[PDB]
Amino acid sequence: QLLEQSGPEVKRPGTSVKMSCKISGGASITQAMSWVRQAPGQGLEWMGGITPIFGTVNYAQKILGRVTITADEDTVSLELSSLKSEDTAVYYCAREVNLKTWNLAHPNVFDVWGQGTMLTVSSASTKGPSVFPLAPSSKSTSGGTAALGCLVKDYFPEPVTVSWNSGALTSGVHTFPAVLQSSGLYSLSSVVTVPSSSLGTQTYICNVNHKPSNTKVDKKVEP
Amino acid sequence: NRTALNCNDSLQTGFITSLFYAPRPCDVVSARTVCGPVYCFTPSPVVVGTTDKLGIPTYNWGENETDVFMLESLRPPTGGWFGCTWMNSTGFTKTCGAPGGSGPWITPRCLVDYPYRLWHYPCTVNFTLHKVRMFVGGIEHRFDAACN
Amino acid sequence: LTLTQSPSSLSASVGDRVTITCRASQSISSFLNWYQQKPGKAPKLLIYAASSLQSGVPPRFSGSGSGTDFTLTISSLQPEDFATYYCQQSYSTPRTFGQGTKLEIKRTVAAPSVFIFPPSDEQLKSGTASVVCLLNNFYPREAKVQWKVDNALQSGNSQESVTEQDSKDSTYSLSSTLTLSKADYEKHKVYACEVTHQGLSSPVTKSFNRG
Ligand SMILES: *[C@@H]1O[C@H](CO)[C@@H](O[C@@H]2O[C@H](CO)[C@@H](O)[C@H](O)[C@H]2NC(C)=O)[C@H](O)[C@H]1NC(C)=O
Ligand SMILES: *[C@@H]1O[C@H](CO)[C@@H](O)[C@H](O)[C@H]1NC(C)=O
Repeated sequence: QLLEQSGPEVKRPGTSVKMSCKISGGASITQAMSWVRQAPGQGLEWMGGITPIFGTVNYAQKILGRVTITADEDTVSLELSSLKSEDTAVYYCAREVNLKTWNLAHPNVFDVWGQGTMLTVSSASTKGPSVFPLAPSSKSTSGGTAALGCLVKDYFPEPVTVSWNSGALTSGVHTFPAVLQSSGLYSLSSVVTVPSSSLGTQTYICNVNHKPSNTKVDKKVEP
Repeated sequence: NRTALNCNDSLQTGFITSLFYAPRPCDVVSARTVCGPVYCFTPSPVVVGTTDKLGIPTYNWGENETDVFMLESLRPPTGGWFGCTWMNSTGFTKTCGAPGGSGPWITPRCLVDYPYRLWHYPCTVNFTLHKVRMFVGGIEHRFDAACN
Repeated sequence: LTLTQSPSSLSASVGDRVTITCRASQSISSFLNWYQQKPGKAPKLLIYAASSLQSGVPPRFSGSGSGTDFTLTISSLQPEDFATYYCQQSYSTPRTFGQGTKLEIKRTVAAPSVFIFPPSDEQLKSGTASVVCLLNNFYPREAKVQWKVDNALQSGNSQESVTEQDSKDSTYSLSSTLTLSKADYEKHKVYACEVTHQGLSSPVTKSFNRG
């Protein structure tokens, strides 16, 4: 039903990476699985697929020399060797199924997708971000609505995920795309509009995650 | 390739994982509605593979519409008790047989043992096996029977 | 086989009927599937077998075609339909996708709400000052944002970022961040953000004084 994928990776050119994908439950791997990669700002591209009953594995012609797809009882993995900058992409696992007959021997549609694992191939140094409050004040409240947020500055590489109140606050949240600063580091803001009358009683915490630097921060934003 | 593998488990029950890891008259059944082995029970258990309408074996894993199981061809020519069992698409155990029980029930208390018995009949794990040797229609049959 | 989608970009209003075509370089029978990808998320299956609607997909989505030419139809566009759409063939041995069709949504003019954020005291201790101006839920995308420091027009020290089109009201939001050193930030008092937009009869200005 649901697919879990391993976290984002930052790798120097020439090394190898192994990305994995789990069923995120008590279930074992039965259906055919495939890996689809998406370069940033680009389209979907099939790389390879594995069929557990046959054990067979297919690959794309462009990467046949340096990609291997393995599976066990509950985990499908994808390994890329001799990594290069063009391998920077998000990598999806997708369960391939036959929705007409549910025959294990002829899968022909990707019905369930993992949320993606982003890979960055770069020689630059990983750097964790600083998190600053964007506090609501008279200058951040117009009429009955108040604005507040978090500034996430100076990190590398992509991506950084931010939630609010551990995911319970989503309505009216804008997590912008990152800008590329002149220093080569990324910078990011995430804001939310809330009622101005509630600033004294409500609690707003942004949860910033940057896994490549093991940065995990919960910052309370107060007026 | 002789085994039908049409297994929809949208209810997430898990009958497919146990395959890889650890009434009605027996006439013709469509492979597209079958998941896993099809065991026909003469006095002993027999495995039936996918064929076309003439009896020629097919190797399409039961995907095509023409793939069927010839259950009547497995009926003993002498006319003894007979039945077949299998699992259908959504993970339910199906049986066929004459008005001995329906599928593998020689006795309302006993059941013919076969490799996928615990897959098709999980409620008979605690049953006791009895080695049985008998002649039915001039043919010796050696098999085990799981009873209460 | 090769899949080519037409068009690559699409613009329509809520309630419009839209179609997207996929053209296969050779016959793929009916092993054509459609996927919807909203920004930052995994693709989502809409149509399998070129014409079968997936369980849980709204009925306004429909597919048709066979052989080499295929079509995805949205009978009545909705704000949530803002996404990129891909066709995928599962006939040959290497699975392939179409280039993808980006679907933008047109709506009425909506003026931005403007908010300004001074730098936090935490950041000022570190030696840098970031002043954030926010434009919230506006349409269309074109918006002019100017920074004024002690009434002097600024240039070369700000970066803009725009959200994707919202899935409920089809609007955009923008952030313009003025980055000054700690020293330069203390040299001035009035920090202003002047916003020009089609929905604003006059340039709205939000400002604060340091302190
Ligand atoms: C697989 O076997 C099950 C066994 O019951 C079938 O489920 C029955 O479907 C009929 C359809 O009219 C219902 O009226 C019954 O109530 C169902 N039985 C149970 C116990 O739920 C199922 O239809 C079979 N699959 C196919 C494709 O025929
Ligand atoms: C299981 O698959 C069959 C054939 O694809 C389909 O008819 C049936 O509706 C599916 N089960 C459910 C609960 O929809």
